[PDB]
Amino acid sequence: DINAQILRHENSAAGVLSLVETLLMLTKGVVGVVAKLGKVNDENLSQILSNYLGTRSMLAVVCRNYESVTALEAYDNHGNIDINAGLHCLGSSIGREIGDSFDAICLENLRPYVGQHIADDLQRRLDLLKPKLPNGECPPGFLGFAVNMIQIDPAYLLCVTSYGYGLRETLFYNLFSRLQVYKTRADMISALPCISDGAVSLDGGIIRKTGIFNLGNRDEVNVRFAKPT
Amino acid sequence: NSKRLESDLEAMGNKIKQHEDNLKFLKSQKNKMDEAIVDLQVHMSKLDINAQILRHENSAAGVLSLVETLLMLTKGVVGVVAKLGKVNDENLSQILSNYLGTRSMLAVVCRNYESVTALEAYDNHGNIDINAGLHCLGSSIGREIGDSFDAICLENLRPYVGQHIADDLQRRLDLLKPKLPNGECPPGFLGFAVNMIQIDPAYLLCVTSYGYGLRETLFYNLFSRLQVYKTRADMISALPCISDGAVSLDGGIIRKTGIFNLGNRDEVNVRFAKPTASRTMDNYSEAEKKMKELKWKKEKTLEDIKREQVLREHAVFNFGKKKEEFVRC
Amino acid sequence: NSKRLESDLEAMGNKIKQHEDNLKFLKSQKNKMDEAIVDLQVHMSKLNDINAQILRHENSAAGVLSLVETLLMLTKGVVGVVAKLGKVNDENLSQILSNYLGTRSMLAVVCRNYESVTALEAYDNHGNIDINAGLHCLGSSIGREIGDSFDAICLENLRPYVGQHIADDLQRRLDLLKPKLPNGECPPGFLGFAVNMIQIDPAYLLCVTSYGYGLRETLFYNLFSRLQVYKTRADMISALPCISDGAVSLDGGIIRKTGIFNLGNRDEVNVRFAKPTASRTMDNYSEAEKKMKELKWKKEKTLEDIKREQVLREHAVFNFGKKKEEFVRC
Amino acid sequence: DINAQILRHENSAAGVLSLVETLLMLTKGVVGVVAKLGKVNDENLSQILSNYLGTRSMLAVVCRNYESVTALEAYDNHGNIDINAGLHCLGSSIGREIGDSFDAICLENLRPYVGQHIADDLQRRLDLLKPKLPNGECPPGFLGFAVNMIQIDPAYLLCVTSYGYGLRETLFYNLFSRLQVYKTRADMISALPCISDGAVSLDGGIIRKTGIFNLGNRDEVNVRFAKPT
Amino acid sequence: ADEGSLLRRAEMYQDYMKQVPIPTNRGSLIPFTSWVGLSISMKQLYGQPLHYLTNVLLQRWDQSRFGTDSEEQRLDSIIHPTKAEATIWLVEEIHRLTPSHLHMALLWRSDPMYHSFIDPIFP
Amino acid sequence: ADEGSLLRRAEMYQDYMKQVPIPTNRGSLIPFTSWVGLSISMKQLYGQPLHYLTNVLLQRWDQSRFGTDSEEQRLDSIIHPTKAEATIWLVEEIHRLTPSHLHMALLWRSDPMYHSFIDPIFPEK
Repeated sequence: DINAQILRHENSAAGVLSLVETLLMLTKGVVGVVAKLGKVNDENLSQILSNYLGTRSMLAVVCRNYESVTALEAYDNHGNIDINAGLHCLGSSIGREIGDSFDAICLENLRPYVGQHIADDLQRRLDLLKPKLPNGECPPGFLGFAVNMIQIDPAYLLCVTSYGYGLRETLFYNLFSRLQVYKTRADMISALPCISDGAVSLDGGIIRKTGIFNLGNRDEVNVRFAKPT
Repeated sequence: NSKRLESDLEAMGNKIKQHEDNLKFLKSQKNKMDEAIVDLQVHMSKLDINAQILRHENSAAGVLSLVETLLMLTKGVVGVVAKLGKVNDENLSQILSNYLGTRSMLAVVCRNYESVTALEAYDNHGNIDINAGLHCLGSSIGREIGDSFDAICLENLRPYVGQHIADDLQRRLDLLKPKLPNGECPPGFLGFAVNMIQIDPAYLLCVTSYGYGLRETLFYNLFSRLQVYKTRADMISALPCISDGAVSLDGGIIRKTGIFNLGNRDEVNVRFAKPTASRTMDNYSEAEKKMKELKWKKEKTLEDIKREQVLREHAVFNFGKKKEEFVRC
Repeated sequence: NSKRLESDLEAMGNKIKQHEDNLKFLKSQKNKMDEAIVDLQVHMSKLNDINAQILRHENSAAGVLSLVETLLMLTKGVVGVVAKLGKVNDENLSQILSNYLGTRSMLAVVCRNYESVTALEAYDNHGNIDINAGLHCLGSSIGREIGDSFDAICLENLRPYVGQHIADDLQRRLDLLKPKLPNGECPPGFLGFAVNMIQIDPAYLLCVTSYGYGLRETLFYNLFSRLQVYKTRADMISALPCISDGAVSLDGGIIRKTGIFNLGNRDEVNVRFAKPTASRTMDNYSEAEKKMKELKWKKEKTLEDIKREQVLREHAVFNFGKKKEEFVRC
Repeated sequence: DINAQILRHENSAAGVLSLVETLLMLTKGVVGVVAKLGKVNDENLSQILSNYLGTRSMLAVVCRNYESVTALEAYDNHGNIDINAGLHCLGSSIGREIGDSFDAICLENLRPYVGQHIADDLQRRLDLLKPKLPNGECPPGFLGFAVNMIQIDPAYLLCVTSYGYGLRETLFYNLFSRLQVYKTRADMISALPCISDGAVSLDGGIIRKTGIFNLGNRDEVNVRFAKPT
Repeated sequence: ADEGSLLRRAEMYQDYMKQVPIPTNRGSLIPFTSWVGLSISMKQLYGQPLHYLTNVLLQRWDQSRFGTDSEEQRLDSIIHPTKAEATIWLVEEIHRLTPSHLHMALLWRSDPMYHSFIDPIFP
Repeated sequence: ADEGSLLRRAEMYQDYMKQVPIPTNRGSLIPFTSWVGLSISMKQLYGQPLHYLTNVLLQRWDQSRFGTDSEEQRLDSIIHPTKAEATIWLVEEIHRLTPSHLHMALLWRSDPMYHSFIDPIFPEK
């Protein structure tokens, strides 16, 4: 169960909102937690996308406008985050506190993916350009783009922000910004000139940027995307 | 018909003698470069952060720092990101380290991608063997590497595709300052973060094979066009001006335009070093960067020799086949 | 979304207002150009043989135009004659350049645009010259008729010299890479290129063509394409592999192409480039004329940018009206 | 008859060589006169190509090497062309003198056209690029290139110069250097952007260069190319 | 006074050359001697100006051939004119869509009499 | 002593670049962000250098986009990559066949450290 995985990280704020959801305008403005919003069909691909995003952006709260961000936190003249903020008073009243910094995404100020879509497919998958080698078709290990891997709740496909953009155009585009998913580490290295932003190998390591290579014993992230039901 | 063929191989022999003369000229130039670097090398020979690396015992940067306190692996590695950059004040160093995070802060950085391939080994299962280079070295001297660590290669980094400030020392990048819709600048703006790092002058130029600096390759790909704002309310007040990233000198940071961080700031114990106030070390480092520039130009003249060698070999093969064709006719 | 379209319509309103502000900006700068050119007109108003050799060629059209200059829109379109525009210091080298050009290219008429070329002649259905043409009507109205095939040059269609210039000097003379021996040096009898020898009238140094090109860059570069002047004949044959298209000896014979040589009794040409008379007062007046022509060229370019911005404003008007109608209909 | 047309221009040297041919090493080195070497099928096209070249390049003597050029003329220290030159002594001995300058072409120093030929056609016609309008095929009045109009003597197709080049590659390329032949004056003006060097209209006027327009009452040249027999 | 004026001129000209569409049919074959000869011909077969950056680049490509005796080598023998028109249309599309007006305002601040590369023609 | 070395180096380099063929199969799609990123990825797929003048031109194109807020537009979306890859191949063919080494030696004399643009990639093997 995914809510237990949220509640394991007791120093987070996502566990605080999950404890609210089990039992103000904070939970009215907040759309929710990133790991709640995305669903992945299999297990391994969900694990590696979670290892790509990390446990800090995976447990990010997602709210609509910046007024909700000002609702979540309150600053005095000292510049310190006192107890009198929103989720700090809420956690002090209910239970566990928040000692870790956590991520607050606002969907209004994000950069929408103002590019064409696939016409006939459900979930409004992105019409993004696929790379090709000099000889022929696609690179040999090319499984596809990771922003189109996410299986989403059909309530959130339209009019989530004020301009009528979806949630794949705003949230998951700005988390998974055009990164390839490859089957083999060797197929990821052999197609290194064609990858623009990032690449994720379906067995092992990943790369965030062009020159930056992540390698070594694979650090795991406890939170994963849910199964689709 | 025969006279133009005779003039053809006559001119072809003239060209191959021209090739040989050009080879001899470039060997002369390489030997002059050798004499200059031997003279400057005997001129040179005539004349705490490590605890913070070693607190991360599981990290590979602590492994390399411990082995440096005691192969081809530690020759290809240029170093560790925490030991390359230097910041004057303490607060800004703490905040930039909090911005980068402890995985990219402890990143090993090497020149060529073959040095990346030498650090690890992978089998058909894809699991990280102990037979990997850093894992063999760490297990042979002690603790193992269970944390995932970062490996930057300086060749595959996309260099800043832009100008510098010409007269200024340390090659501070000029970027376009953020602009209001009004004619003024935002008030909290002190500078971009990538210009804030003061760098060892040995690493200012010729680090890359193309002669790129290290502020161009490493720190621009880490600190890519982000601002450093004095107070928090300056950073919120100048939100439409910011493009890639923003950092407040008081408190919190933001990674993208809409992504906001808030909450208790998790600190990063690994920091940038403070600079050294000595002056004779600066004179030795200027001698070092002069040596590095001379070594880079020597490498480029060696590559130019290689180009001309390819030309003369193809010209010799063409001359032999043309002589055979004319004698057969 | 209706709110997105309403914000976009307000943005298009801001766009059309900044277009009309740009119009007012350019109209003000055009009025400034008009003020400056009228000031230079009143200052220039305050500051205020080859003809016989032209008239000897009675059958040719250059004599027709010179006789009219002694006594319509044709004289508006035609810049002049090639012999009038060039001036060469010494008598000998003037005669040798005239012998190189010949009496057809020397007596050519030069005019600005191609419609000025079509204004000179009128053709029938059969294609023969009918007297209803302008020069034929006007020459038959005044006197002699044009039996000689004469030459017409339009400055706009000429291929400009796609090369650099000499920076530090007046007369804008053309730097070209001097000829070189296969090993040694430059050839010894080399006296210079011939396109640099012609001293241009300083009225015609800048802003004659609509692009702003000079007259040396367009006319005399096309008549004298990269030919060298050599002092003696034996020096000229001695520099045979070094020469480009043309070559001329300052004593005798001239050659046209790389293999073609001329020899035999030299046929002279009656018309000649004049010797320039360096008077400082007329030099100052022609300097003012050069300033006039440069000002008028910049005024024409600002007027073209005004036409450009009017086109943009009308496209913005049509798009704003169509979008607002679609929004009201929505 | 073409020899009468050569002999009309009594002040020439081509009439002098024709008078020799009717009755030294000069006539051994000289290949001959340009109007003798070229033949044109019809009359009008021959007349307009003759008007293009002019009566000075039409009556040009053509010799092989520059030693023949030094054989034709002799210069003293005065720099004047005295009687003691080759054709001047020859004309003074035989008859008429030479008071006009005439053109002496040497085939060794000319610039050969190093371009692909048409494979199957006789006379070794040049493989030259034909212009095309933005819509489709060739310009509407395009009759073709004037260097390929010349019908030549089959003795002179090969090994005329020392390198084995023909005579179309050397002489007629350097006289007719890629100029179009158009049927109508209006079809010549309407295809003015496509013409590179020159253009010749089959009814009337011609242009030598791009900006230079020849017009007026058409000055005729008495010499023409011969008929092919 | 010159700075804002040149910046405004650069913005207006870049707006117009952004507005102009690349033409539909490109099947043509112009014989040509130099690059500027092909551009002057191709501004006449098509009723469209070229960009400032395109005219400046073609003049520099033309000056880049001077010196060594390949000037007497005719250029369309080296480059098939379909390829040369393809280069000039693709380079003009790049100079129409992408560039900023700040870079171009700097380039115009470098030299006066910069109108020798702006074409008078307009569709 | 300077200018003779510059001229002879420029002549040798120009001869080497005229020697290099342009490849047959050029059908590929490289998603790219800047011009220099396309050039680097295309040097890595096709084991061939680019010219000096090509790399100068691509850097000046890439600097021309700074300024106006068009960096936020991904250049992949403005120009289709097959189009821009065709532009860079044809401009490379222009800079390989056409140029004289005298002008290029003049440009090398105008600024030192001209090896930043010359590629160490050899088409051999």
